[PDB]
Amino acid sequence: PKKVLTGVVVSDKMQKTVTVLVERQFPHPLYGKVIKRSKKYLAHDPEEKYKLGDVVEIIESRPISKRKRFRVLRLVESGRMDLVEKYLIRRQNYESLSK
Amino acid sequence: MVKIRLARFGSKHNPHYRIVVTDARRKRDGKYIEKIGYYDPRKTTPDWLKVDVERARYWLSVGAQPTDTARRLLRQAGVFRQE
Amino acid sequence: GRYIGPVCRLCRREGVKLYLKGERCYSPKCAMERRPYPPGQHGQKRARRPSDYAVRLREKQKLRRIYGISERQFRNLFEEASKKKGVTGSVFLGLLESRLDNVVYRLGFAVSRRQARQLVRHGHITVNGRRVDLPSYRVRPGDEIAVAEKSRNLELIRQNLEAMKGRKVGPWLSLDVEGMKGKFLRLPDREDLALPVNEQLVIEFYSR
Amino acid sequence: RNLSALKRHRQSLKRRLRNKAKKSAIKTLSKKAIQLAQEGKAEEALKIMRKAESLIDKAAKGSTLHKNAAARRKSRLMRKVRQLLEAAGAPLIGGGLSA
Amino acid sequence: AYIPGEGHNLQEHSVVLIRGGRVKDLPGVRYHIVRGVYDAAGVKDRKKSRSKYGTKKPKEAA
RNA sequence: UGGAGAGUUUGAUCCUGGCUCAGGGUGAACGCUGGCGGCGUGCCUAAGACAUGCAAGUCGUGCGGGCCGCGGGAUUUUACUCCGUGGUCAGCGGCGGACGGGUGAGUAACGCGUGGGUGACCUACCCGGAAGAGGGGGACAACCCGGGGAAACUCGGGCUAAUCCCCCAUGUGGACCCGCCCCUUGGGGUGUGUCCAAAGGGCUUUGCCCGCUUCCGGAUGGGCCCGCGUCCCAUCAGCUAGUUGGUGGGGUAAUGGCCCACCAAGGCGACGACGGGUAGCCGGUCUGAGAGGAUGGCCGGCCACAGGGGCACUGAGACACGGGCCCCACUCCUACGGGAGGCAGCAGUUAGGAAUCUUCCGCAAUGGGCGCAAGCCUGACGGAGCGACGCCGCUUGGAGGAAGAAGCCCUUCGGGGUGUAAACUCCUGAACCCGGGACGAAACCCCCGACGAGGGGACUGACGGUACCGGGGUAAUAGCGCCGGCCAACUCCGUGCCAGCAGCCGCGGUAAUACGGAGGGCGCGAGCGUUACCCGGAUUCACUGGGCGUAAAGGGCGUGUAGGCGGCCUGGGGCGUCCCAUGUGA
Ligand SMILES: NC[C@@H]1O[C@H](O[C@H]2[C@@H](O)[C@H](O[C@@H]3[C@@H](O)[C@H](N)C[C@H](N)[C@H]3O[C@H]3O[C@H](CO)[C@@H](O)[C@H](O)[C@H]3N)O[C@@H]2CO)[C@H](N)[C@@H](O)[C@@H]1O
Ligand SMILES: NC[C@@H]1O[C@H](O[C@H]2[C@@H](O)[C@H](O[C@@H]3[C@@H](O)[C@H](N)C[C@H](N)[C@H]3O[C@H]3O[C@H](CO)[C@@H](O)[C@H](O)[C@H]3N)O[C@@H]2CO)[C@H](N)[C@@H](O)[C@@H]1O
Ligand SMILES: NC[C@@H]1O[C@H](O[C@H]2[C@@H](O)[C@H](O[C@@H]3[C@@H](O)[C@H](N)C[C@H](N)[C@H]3O[C@H]3O[C@H](CO)[C@@H](O)[C@H](O)[C@H]3N)O[C@@H]2CO)[C@H](N)[C@@H](O)[C@@H]1O
Ligand SMILES: [Mg+2]
Ligand SMILES: [Mg+2]
Ligand SMILES: [Mg+2]
Ligand SMILES: [Mg+2]
Ligand SMILES: [Mg+2]
Ligand SMILES: [Mg+2]
Ligand SMILES: [Mg+2]
Ligand SMILES: [Mg+2]
Ligand SMILES: [Mg+2]
Ligand SMILES: [Mg+2]
Ligand SMILES: [Mg+2]
Ligand SMILES: [Mg+2]
Ligand SMILES: [Mg+2]
Ligand SMILES: [Mg+2]
Ligand SMILES: [Mg+2]
Ligand SMILES: [Mg+2]
Ligand SMILES: [Mg+2]
Ligand SMILES: [Mg+2]
Ligand SMILES: [Mg+2]
Ligand SMILES: [Mg+2]
Ligand SMILES: [Mg+2]
Ligand SMILES: [Mg+2]
Ligand SMILES: [Mg+2]
Ligand SMILES: [Mg+2]
Ligand SMILES: [Mg+2]
Ligand SMILES: [Mg+2]
Ligand SMILES: [Mg+2]
Ligand SMILES: [Mg+2]
Ligand SMILES: [Mg+2]
Ligand SMILES: [Mg+2]
Ligand SMILES: [Mg+2]
Ligand SMILES: [Mg+2]
Ligand SMILES: [Mg+2]
Ligand SMILES: [Mg+2]
Ligand SMILES: [Mg+2]
Ligand SMILES: [Mg+2]
Ligand SMILES: [Mg+2]
Ligand SMILES: [Mg+2]
Ligand SMILES: [Mg+2]
Ligand SMILES: [Mg+2]
Ligand SMILES: [Mg+2]
Ligand SMILES: [Mg+2]
Ligand SMILES: [Mg+2]
Ligand SMILES: [Mg+2]
Repeated sequence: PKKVLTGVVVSDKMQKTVTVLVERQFPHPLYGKVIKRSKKYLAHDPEEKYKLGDVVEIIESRPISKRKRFRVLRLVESGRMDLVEKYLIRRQNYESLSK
Repeated sequence: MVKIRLARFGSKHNPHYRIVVTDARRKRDGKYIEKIGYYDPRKTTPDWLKVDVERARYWLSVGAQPTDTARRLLRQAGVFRQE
Repeated sequence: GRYIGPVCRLCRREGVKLYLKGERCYSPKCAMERRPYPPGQHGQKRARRPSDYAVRLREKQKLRRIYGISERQFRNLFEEASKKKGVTGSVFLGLLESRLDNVVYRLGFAVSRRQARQLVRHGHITVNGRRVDLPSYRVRPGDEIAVAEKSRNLELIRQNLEAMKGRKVGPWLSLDVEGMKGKFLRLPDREDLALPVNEQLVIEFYSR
Repeated sequence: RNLSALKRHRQSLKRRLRNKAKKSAIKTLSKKAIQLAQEGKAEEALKIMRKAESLIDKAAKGSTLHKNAAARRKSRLMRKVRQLLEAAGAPLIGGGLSA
Repeated sequence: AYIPGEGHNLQEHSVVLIRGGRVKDLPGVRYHIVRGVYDAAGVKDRKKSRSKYGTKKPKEAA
């Protein structure tokens, strides 16, 4: 099975590409507590159809660029700008950790 | 070219082979593809040679040259005996 | 090599009378009937309350010295009994009593385990017809333990097989006295033996 | 100190030489063909193309160009030619292209 | 390094094997010399723990 | 079927708490000691440098020669020349040299593990199935003639064969462009157009054997991609300009910023980017009641490397340990112009080091390359050699044998110990001597049959005159540590805070069970101790399983971001969770 993941488009700045943040969760190997973790995937959108906020599925794919190995299978639901806020703030916090 | 051959197991002054299918290129005692039998040349035990002939037949069916002595053991288990 | 050295001398020390000489360690002396105290200059002086360790040590030295076996071989047997199913105390004794050298002595062919050892070593014994010179050999049940036809004429085998005229043999053994051959019908339960040894202490000794 | 299968070295140089030439031909003729097609060329653009197609399939017979490296080159070539032709007039002398 | 034993034969260019084992009463002494090796001769007249100290079996009643 | 704790802070107590020990382990080393065998195991350091021999070739059934012989002819004039045949040499050509063997330097990486993906691919030899091989032409080494160099080698000229190379034909088929169907990433099909095949050799010679061509399928082996997993430092916090994406090319077997032109402004980071450190990863191994901790040596699997750095050629496959080119360093030759070399293959030498083997035997077996076969090659391998280095097995005797020798040691002077131990008496009979004597080996091959199935036949053993069997036969090695407590084992002398012991507590200052010796005792035993390292104990990094009022530990207090956590009722989804079946876990 070509791996199908699902997450949230958090960038459309590139041409024919969307960035998709994808959550995965699981027990911690020692401490057992279920923990979330995530990862961004660059996904191929040949028709710049998908935009900021969309939940999409993402599918394992024949390579399209360096580090672009996924295509956008389908829209799951639109909207979710809340989740994009989540990401964008987490991102600007970074500048408040320097010297 | 894949081969039915013998792989050496057992021990010093205690030879025990495995009739085995494997790529030619592979070291003699290394990863094989399938064990399809075993052979104890000193017949220490009443059962000193055994061969899954259905499987042997299969591997010959897909072009596997036996060792001359791999095929002597196979012959014996009526691998090529017909009708 | 197995112990080799003074014997009815731990007959002493270990408190109890151990039967390591057979004929004499049996009759107005295992040296023990004359001097029932430890060897050496201090032997007869108020013994000190023994430490839990001392106790457990002693019991295992007792059991081991009885069978004449070495610490390494004794130890491996214990570890083997521990892996195996069932009361690990008896099992060990099961295994210890399955040594050919012992069976031979249990069967009367020798008067001592030590002497039984020599019989087995020097080819005088045969398991299931085929002969066998390994004291450690595991006699399993069913096995016939004969004397070597060639060896029969010997004064020593004669006497011992003749003094087995009257004698009775453990419940796990049988013995055609004339054919100079016995059998190993099954392995002994703890109850079958009357050893002066609480194995619960031995298992305990091998716990730290 | 004289390992006689540095004969293999000798051979390699001769085979090298042979391949090297076969490929140079294919280059210069392909270039020639595409060049002709730039000026919208009757037979001669195809006539050449047609020669070069042969020279390719030929090279692929042996070790030179084996496979579909062959197919690749033919593909790149008789695409390029047909495209550059239809910039300007008809595929005159029908030569090597499916009607 | 500490030179263990009854007495010794070590002088200024001696060449010796070191083994580790602090001495505890002597600060900054974290190793012992091994006796019986290279130019540290083993302890003479030593009947008992002879294999530390490195002195061969004597031969009068043996 | 699995879980032990002790010593040490005080005058004493409880608690905290560190330290230390008892246990298991080893590719070891060092000391004392050392009898046998079987099976394992053996440069941890200098991925230092290397003498010498050996380590990948094979095919005359692809081709033509040279050289040394022998035989028969054309010849009866001895010049020329035809054929056959024995050695031998390379050359052309093929297939192999990409495997097998070595190593762990680098690598924190789709390197490795694990599970997937390839509509993004390749695969020589092998097996199956469909179809072919008809004309014609060319060159280059060998060989011959000349030239340069000291040598390594090299330049020029001339002839020649092939299964070497090329052109035309046939096109079962296949390739490409365009189109059309089906299918959906570049997967099938189909129509014009174009383009692409081939090699011969052997015969116990009209029919077989080895090959050659194109195509489809299988088998094996691989490439690429992806999810997840994979050590330490945050006293490394910001990193990036082929950078991130795009369009069009190039390159590949194939995807891809792999590379290039142009365009856009992007990509990554506290869920730890960037940097530094350290390290081949794994199956496993050691430890542990387990959870966990440590580890990756043997063996198997993958990677990476072949004096250091780059590079491409050939080829199914290499950017190629024993192939090529260039640069660097080191060694050797040199007629000073130039060359030669690469043991991390097997042995072996030297250096370093606490320390790690024979310049052995054999292709008999297994496996591998070429060969129709015979065979040839094979330091892969099978064996043997050496090291108690480890594991297991075995010996140094067995039964009698005194109120109890002597010597040595205690003593309360009566006695006690070593001690059935010895001496001595029977008994057995490791070593050693005599005899027989292996299994491992039935195939390749030859004959019958048909070169298939089946049957018959012959050869073949390094280990080895070994294992094993039979006859004879000698009482025939014991050591090391420990005895204050933890911990099993106590006394006499010597010694006097000395000499010394010492794992921790601590012993020694004239009665020391603690030092040294004696006797005696305890423990293991061809070993026993030591040092070093891992886990254990250590519930002393605490998930299982700990703590923070005074023992170490609550941030000086707030506000609040990310994050973590979330009251009661109903319904939907089924991500976590649970269950069944199945693939995988070599
Ligand atoms: N010559 C002794 C030493 O050899 C060392 O180098 C050794 C290593 O390169 C390699 O030895 C390997 C070793 O790497 C690796 N860990 C495997 C195995 N342990 C050794 O094996 C090597 O030596 C043994 C005999 O000692 C041989 O039997 C073996 O075939 C050989 N490969 O081969 C060399 C020995 O063969 C060092 N160069 C240096 O200290 C010194 O040369
Ligand atoms: N698809 C995921 C996999 O990514 C891996 O690469 C990832 C990991 O290697 C790495 O991330 C992991 C992180 O996921 C995990 N939660 C923490 C871990 N420390 C990180 O690891 C990183 O740091 C460690 C330590 O410095 C290093 O080994 C290395 O630099 C890197 N792996 O960086 C990448 C993203 O996390 C695999 N190498 C690759 O096989 C595969 O692509
Ligand atoms: N140490 C005292 C205080 O602990 C406080 O928090 C802790 C306490 O409130 C409380 O801990 C309790 C303890 O109160 C009370 N004495 C009984 C209980 N054994 C402890 O419980 C804790 O420890 C046990 C294991 O021992 C665990 O199984 C349990 O889950 C855990 N809560 O729960 C917290 C768990 O640590 C504060 N951190 C602070 O006031 C201070 O640290
Ligand atoms: Mg006494
Ligand atoms: Mg060749
Ligand atoms: Mg205090
Ligand atoms: Mg005190
Ligand atoms: Mg404590
Ligand atoms: Mg050996
Ligand atoms: Mg030749
Ligand atoms: Mg290799
Ligand atoms: Mg090897
Ligand atoms: Mg790093
Ligand atoms: Mg395949
Ligand atoms: Mg021709
Ligand atoms: Mg010429
Ligand atoms: Mg050809
Ligand atoms: Mg057709
Ligand atoms: Mg043609
Ligand atoms: Mg492209
Ligand atoms: Mg490294
Ligand atoms: Mg624990
Ligand atoms: Mg690890
Ligand atoms: Mg290199
Ligand atoms: Mg090529
Ligand atoms: Mg390489
Ligand atoms: Mg080499
Ligand atoms: Mg040295
Ligand atoms: Mg061979
Ligand atoms: Mg062979
Ligand atoms: Mg006796
Ligand atoms: Mg006799
Ligand atoms: Mg005590
Ligand atoms: Mg001492
Ligand atoms: Mg005194
Ligand atoms: Mg002491
Ligand atoms: Mg003393
Ligand atoms: Mg032993
Ligand atoms: Mg712990
Ligand atoms: Mg806890
Ligand atoms: Mg605590
Ligand atoms: Mg405090
Ligand atoms: Mg406060
Ligand atoms: Mg608040
Ligand atoms: Mg919040
Ligand atoms: Mg809730
Ligand atoms: Mg679910």
